Amino acid sequence: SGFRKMAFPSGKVEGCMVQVTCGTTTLNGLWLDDVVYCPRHVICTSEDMLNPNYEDLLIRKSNHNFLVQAGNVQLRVIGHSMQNCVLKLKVDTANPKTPKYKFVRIQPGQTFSVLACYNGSPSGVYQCAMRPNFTIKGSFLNGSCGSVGFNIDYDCVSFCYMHHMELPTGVHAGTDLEGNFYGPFVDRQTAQAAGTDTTITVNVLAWLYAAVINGDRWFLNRFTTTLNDFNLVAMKYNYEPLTQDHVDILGPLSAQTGIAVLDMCASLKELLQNGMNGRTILGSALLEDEFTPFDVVRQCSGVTF
Amino acid sequence: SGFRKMAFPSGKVEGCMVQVTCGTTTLNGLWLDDVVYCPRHVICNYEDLLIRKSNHNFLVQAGNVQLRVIGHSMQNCVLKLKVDTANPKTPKYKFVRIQPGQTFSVLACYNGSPSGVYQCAMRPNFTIKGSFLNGSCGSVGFNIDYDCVSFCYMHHMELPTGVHAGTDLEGNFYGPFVDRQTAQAAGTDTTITVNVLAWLYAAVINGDRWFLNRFTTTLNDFNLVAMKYNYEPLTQDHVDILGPLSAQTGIAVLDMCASLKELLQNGMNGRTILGSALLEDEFTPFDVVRQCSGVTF
Ligand SMILES: O=C(Cc1cccc(Cl)c1)Nc1cncc2ncccc12
Ligand SMILES: [Cl-]
Repeated sequence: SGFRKMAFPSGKVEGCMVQVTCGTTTLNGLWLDDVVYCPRHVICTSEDMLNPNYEDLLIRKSNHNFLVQAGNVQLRVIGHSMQNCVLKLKVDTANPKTPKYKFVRIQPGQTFSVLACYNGSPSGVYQCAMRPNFTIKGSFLNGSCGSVGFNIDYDCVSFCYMHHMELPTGVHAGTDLEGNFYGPFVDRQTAQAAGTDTTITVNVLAWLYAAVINGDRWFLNRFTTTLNDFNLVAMKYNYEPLTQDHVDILGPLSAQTGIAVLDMCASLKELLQNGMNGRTILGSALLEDEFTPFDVVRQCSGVTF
Repeated sequence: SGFRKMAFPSGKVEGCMVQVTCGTTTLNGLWLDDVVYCPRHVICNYEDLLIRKSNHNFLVQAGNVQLRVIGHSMQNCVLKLKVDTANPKTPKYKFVRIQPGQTFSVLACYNGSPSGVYQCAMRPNFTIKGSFLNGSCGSVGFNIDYDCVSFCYMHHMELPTGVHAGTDLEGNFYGPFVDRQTAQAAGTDTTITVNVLAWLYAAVINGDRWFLNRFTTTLNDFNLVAMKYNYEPLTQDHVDILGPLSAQTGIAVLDMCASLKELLQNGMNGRTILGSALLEDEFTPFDVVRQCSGVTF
């Protein structure tokens, strides 16, 4: 029993964290085999950030301008190349601690663990989700750029995020490990603002099924709804539209608890209308949207209480 | 910016997790040097049950390697299995006993394999609100101070309300619990006042000031009010401990106590603090300072 926001064990990722220095800028890099991946803005000054021409800044650099430090050991840079918004530093030593890994690009609503690092040293691990507006609500201070997001289903680490910047509202933006930004963001100090955020409906539904599995049913009702009527109501509370894919994805949790997806939708509609009335669901007074259907199946027991 | 429930990086602890099997029971063990520590209920008068076991009855597995048990002894509610191989991944460590209100990271394991890491606090009623399933026994709680791992908790059991109970690494239970199937219940819990205050300072640091007011209270008047909402008493030590956060924000501890009093008697009025509609008590003053400064390990 119990339901916590749980992160993946961070060991396989800790053994890949390095410090990258270029001039006066110091940030984090990910050392996999003989390559160190880091945000390309490490080559910029704060002045450059308004309208940087990365190709022009990079051509002026030599391998010995990039200082890479793995623990107390200096790695020698033997090559460099840019791929989208990520700099790839070829080093003379392969990381002996390189785990089995893949680079995966995630979709909004997907969750992942973040290993927050400063000066190539890990300080903490937390769980978070890619918001529908392509930002993440993280906990990052200056020097955290280059920190990575990942999942470790089975023994393979799936890297899905690298931290690049903080937006004026305090939310965070970054790229996949191929350097493509999530959202319409640029690694430029331009007027950039996160779009209006919405609640991840399929995740709230999954968390309501997790509550039923852990023994709580106070929020259920005798009503059902059509998918269209549910979406007309949900959009009014800034909830993401629920698609037939989401309904299909919630199938296993529906069969385990005996509550049809559109019946759980009717209960969600009622929660939005009435609030919680001094009650909590899984120790929370708000409807939680940072647990996917896959996370619920992984954390909860297979026997409904 | 940002304020998340953050756990310590778990790598140094992952390299110590092993699987311990005795008869039909399989649970987790902590392998430090040539000793494997695990709940003594794996042998299930524990000395009478233990005397009947031989070294070869305990099957210990570290990854895909079988460790040979060469000795065994009991210390309170923990079994210590002497093995023939020292763990090459043993980190710098200490066994520390924590106090209620203190927080720690839990590396949840099943079959000697780590599956997740989360942060939690020792409740005033000595239980923890964790997330564990069958097979999680032997999972450990820890803090990291510089490069040294301080092991503070080993999981033993789940109580009827879904909360968890366990021991320090010397086998002494936290709380009035015993390791056996009997009628045991967690006592009435209370809110960790010094932690709620620390989290209110974290909100001010992150730009949330709607709850601040011009008022201040005495420590005695604050405790008379707090006792009525099942909040732990606030001591002069707690006030002293909150000193650094008070100096950083410019809000005196008794000034923040007056804001907490208004929140208890009036609620949040449809508002949130750090994305929460409840007053959060699982961040210590040290956790707030560490996360709002970036200390590394
Ligand atoms: O935002 C930046 C650097 C930057 C500036 C302009 C554009 C780009 Cl792509 C990157 N660094 C930070 C990251 N996360 C969190 C922070 N918190 C405070 C200060 C700085 C932080
Ligand atoms: Cl995805």
